[PDB]
Amino acid sequence: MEQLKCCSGILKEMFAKKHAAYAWPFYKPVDVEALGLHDYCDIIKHPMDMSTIKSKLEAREYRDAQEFGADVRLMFSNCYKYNPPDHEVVAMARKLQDVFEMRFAKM
Ligand SMILES: CCS(=O)(=O)Nc1ccc(Oc2ccccc2)c(-c2[nH]c(C)c3c(=O)[nH]ncc23)c1
Repeated sequence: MEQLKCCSGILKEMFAKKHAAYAWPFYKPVDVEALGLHDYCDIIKHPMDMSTIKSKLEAREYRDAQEFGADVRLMFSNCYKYNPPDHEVVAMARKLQDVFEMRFAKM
């Protein structure tokens, strides 16, 4: 679909240098072992990150833009669920979500 090409463009924007200061904690799966977040899998049933989303899009795992969008929002929701609301990573997720929501609304 044309909307799946729009999804590739959303990912290029989210990975761009302009947003790297707040997007970088979302680039790859949360490394629970390196970060000592041994309670993460008890709270987060479905972990999600930008590289996994990119691989799924490349592998045609999304039928349309809504399925793609649901994984991007799952990534943010995981961050909002796991961390206290005042956490630095939550502010970063909000900034990255602003980039996504603005671009997603254009299609
Ligand atoms: C590329 C993924 S990484 O795992 O390789 N690098 C990495 C490194 C540090 C990190 O922590 C922070 C904490 C404060 C500010 C910035 C990042 C995180 C991280 N990322 C998410 C989504 C987190 C979360 O929700 N809670 N705590 C930590 C989370 C991921």
